[PDB]
Amino acid sequence: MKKVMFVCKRNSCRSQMAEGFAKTLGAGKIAVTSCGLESSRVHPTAIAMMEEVGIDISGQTSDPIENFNADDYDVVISLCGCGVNLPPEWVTQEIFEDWQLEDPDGQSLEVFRTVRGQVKERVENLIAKIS
Repeated sequence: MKKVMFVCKRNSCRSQMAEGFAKTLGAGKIAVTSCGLESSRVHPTAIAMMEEVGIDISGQTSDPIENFNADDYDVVISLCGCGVNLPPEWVTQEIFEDWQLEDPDGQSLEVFRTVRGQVKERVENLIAKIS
């Protein structure tokens, strides 16, 4: 068992789906948390798009990187869409990755599904390495 932590720009989307897939598919293999370098609120279409696959993220909302502990998360992931490099301990992990996906907020549910499938596949490929 190792820990994974997701960063997004305002923690509204991507990162929250990454916790959604990892908490389901990595259940008992890993432990997971979602955050961002800024905070807003969870995007309500994100929950609807995880409910298409029977996964619940409604108990999550946005939380800031500044309250969290990068030193304990064995892995840290960035999902910001460029403009972000995490200069502190947020890149001194056992593994760090950056998943530069599309931005579904104000797009269409096919664009949310297009992002969701990529967030899922990066998580399934990661948890099998760090279990």
